Amino acid sequence: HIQPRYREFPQLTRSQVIQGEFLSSLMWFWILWRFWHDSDAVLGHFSYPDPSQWTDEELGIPPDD
Amino acid sequence: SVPETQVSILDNGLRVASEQSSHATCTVGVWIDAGSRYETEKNNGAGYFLEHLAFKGTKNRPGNALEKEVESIGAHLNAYSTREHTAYLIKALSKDLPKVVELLADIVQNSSLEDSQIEKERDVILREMQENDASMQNVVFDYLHATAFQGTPLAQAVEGPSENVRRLSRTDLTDYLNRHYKAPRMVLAAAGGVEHQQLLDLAQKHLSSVSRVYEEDAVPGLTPCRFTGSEIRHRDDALPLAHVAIAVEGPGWANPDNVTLQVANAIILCQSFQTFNISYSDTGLLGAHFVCDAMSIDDMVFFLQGQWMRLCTSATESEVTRGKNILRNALVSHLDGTTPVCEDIGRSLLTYGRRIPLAEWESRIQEVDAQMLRDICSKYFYDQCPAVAGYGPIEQLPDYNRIRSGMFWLRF
Amino acid sequence: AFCAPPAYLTHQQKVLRLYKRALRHLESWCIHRDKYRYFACLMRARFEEHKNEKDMMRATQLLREAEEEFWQNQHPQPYIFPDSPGGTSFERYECYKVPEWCLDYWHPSEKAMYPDYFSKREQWKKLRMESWDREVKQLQEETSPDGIMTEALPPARREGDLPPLWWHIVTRPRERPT
Amino acid sequence: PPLTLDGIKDRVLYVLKLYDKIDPEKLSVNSHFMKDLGLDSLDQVEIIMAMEDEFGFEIPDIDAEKLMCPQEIVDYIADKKDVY
Amino acid sequence: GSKYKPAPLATLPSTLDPAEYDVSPETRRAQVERLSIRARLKREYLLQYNDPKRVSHIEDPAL
Amino acid sequence: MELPDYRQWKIEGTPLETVQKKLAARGLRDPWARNEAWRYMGGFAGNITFPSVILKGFKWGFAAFVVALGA
Amino acid sequence: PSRLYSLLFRRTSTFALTIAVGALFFERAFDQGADAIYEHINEGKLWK
Repeated sequence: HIQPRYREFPQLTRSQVIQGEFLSSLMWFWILWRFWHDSDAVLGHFSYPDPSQWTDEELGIPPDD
Repeated sequence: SVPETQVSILDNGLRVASEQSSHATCTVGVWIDAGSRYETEKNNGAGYFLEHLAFKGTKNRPGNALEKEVESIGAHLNAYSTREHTAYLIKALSKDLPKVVELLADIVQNSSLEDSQIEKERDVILREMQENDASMQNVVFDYLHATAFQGTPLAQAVEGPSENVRRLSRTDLTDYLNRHYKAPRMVLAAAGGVEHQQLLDLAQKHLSSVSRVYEEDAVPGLTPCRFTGSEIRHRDDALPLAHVAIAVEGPGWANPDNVTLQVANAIILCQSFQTFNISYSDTGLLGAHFVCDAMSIDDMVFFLQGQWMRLCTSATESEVTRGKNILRNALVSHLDGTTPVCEDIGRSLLTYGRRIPLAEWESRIQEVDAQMLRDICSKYFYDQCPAVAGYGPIEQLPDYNRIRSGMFWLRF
Repeated sequence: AFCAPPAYLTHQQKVLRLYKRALRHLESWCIHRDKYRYFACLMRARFEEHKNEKDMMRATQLLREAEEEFWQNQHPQPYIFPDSPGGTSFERYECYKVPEWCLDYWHPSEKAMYPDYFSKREQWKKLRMESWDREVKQLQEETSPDGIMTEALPPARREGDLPPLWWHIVTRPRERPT
Repeated sequence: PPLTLDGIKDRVLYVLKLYDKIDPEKLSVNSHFMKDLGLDSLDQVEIIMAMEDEFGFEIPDIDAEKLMCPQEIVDYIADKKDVY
Repeated sequence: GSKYKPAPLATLPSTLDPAEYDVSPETRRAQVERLSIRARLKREYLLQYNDPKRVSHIEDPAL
Repeated sequence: MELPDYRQWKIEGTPLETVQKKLAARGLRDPWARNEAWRYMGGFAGNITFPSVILKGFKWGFAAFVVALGA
Repeated sequence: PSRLYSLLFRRTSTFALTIAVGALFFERAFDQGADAIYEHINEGKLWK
């Protein structure tokens, strides 16, 4: 049970602050841990080919005529 | 070098304006923002019948006492009523300035309506209405107002229907008196040999405590009217001459292009043919009142219409200069006489809220050229539906299609 | 909700009740506080001027153009408090406001418990019947001498008499039954 | 907690003591806002509104055109939230 | 400058109603009277519903 | 329940003061500003920045990450 | 639209210009639309 406060910053219990920082910090540990172990958020890990560098031999573009 | 019109305001709200000049015959006058526009068809002749009775008997001056006083100093007592304003004015000497103001105070408050007097007036008003029909141009302008402002309080007349005149109760009158005679809607205007400080003193002593509070907060309010293009054709072939008025909607008091429209009227066959710019608040009727024998109304209409279009399409600088010179000689001033100057103040404080000096009028006249005149005339005359009122042998007066269509030149 | 509605509204109460809707509809636009408290003392200015207009006509022409300025400059979702109309918690705890004339059909077993409760309840019901006569008579002896009647009801005016038509302003189901 | 009157009483007193126009050393319950504290009617609209925001509910218009003693506010608020 | 435009639905609010702002003495007389009819009817419901010693059904004949 | 001394509240030192000064430039006195002071007065006085909320606990979160990464 | 009256209906000259120009194009549209109909109504029977 807590006490009503008038025009003052409600007093906070030890647990309220620790649990809150706990959940948030694990969120950040998880984001950092996965980013390091699995950074395929960017680039996936397969590079897009430049469709405009395929030698005409590659695609079967006959010699014009 | 014209002396400025100085305006003060009393707690009551009534505005005790004034003006001063070498003259010694001042015209003191109370103007009230109360006319037939503020009546609600159950008291359509209350302002007129109070005007007829106001002079005849006041509580302090019983019976004809007032008219005696006014005789004793040789002063002249006049009153008039329009659709928007009521005026009670006295022309007197300068040295009789206090008592005149006191007399005016009685006339606006402490007035006594003797039920007997009420009756006597009923006769006077009814009979005159019964003979007023004689004045044709009044009949034609009333018909024009009725057909142009159908369904609004601006169609009715200052006189009001005969019925309302017959049926009036000291109490009804009392109401109109106690309702539309409020101090903030009142101007005490003085012109001529008067001092403003002396008039301001006199104002408080005799014109203070003018009512200002309405009953149960039945604070009146007003309706922007509609201009219903329509015609009225009172045919009576026994009359020797025909009177025809054609008008369009006017801009109002506060719209400055009125000045330009006045110049247009100054630019403008059938006997009398006067142009007019009736301008009520928030609306008016620009137009013409031409009398004519039955066989020439037709042509006249065409001529009139022609002139207008010419002013919408082919206005030149020479006729604009002539109209400006003609307007600049309608300026009201001490040379116009006190009563006229008196009246202006009252109307200027009631309508504009201030007295517009003649230098500002001259500036607004000289800024008018031909291009803005034909622009404003095309705004107000070209392709507009007019209101037509005819009285007399008006069979050859064209009907509404010929008039309206004539308002647009197929050649522009 | 307590006092009775006046027949017609004055000029004042119409102006002074805009000062409320207006300022309260300015705190939906100004979500913050310093911005609000600022933009509002500027509002009063608007009402502060044109305070002494004596020209009624004018006054009712500033009011009529104020309430149209306001209607077009109002917030669609203003801040209406809970327990106030429209907003939530308005009729929330009304499911639990039973009307108190229902404890009269309770089984003698139920009312057996809660014993002192009904001992005081029977006192109050004696108060109610003990004055209906002096009340209605009061309501009548003090009746209007004219057809002008407002819903306002009279106070007591004598010792022992219970200010009238009171059984339902007192004995009202409590607001939060919880 | 539930609102005891002697508290609600102090709370309404307090807020006024923070309104600059109302002297902080005179506002005394039973000191009519307008004829004693000499506050404009326009003010009373606000004084009430502050209270509506201190106690979180709306004092209806008709019932609030009369919250002028600085006490009527203290029993009306209490009578509203059923504080005995 | 959009003017609110009452439709059969979304009607003209109380404010923004020209009629309400300006009213003749007669109008006030009406309102001052209509309250009477309501006050009368109100003081015919309020001392018959608040009547001890009553079991019969208040009828609400208007329904 | 005791209540903080009404005097405690003052407009200086809070955003109300800058609103107070511009209102004073117009000549208005901003009367109820003192009531709205405890908002900015103390405890709740510090400005809250958007990165601060999104990054709450990041400091230990990364500290935790490094350690785990080590082991 | 009050732009119309001011741009098309107001001056007889303008009132005309719009008529003539519109008519000039109307024929194109009418003929095209009408032909579409006629043909479809008898789509099968026509040279091609």
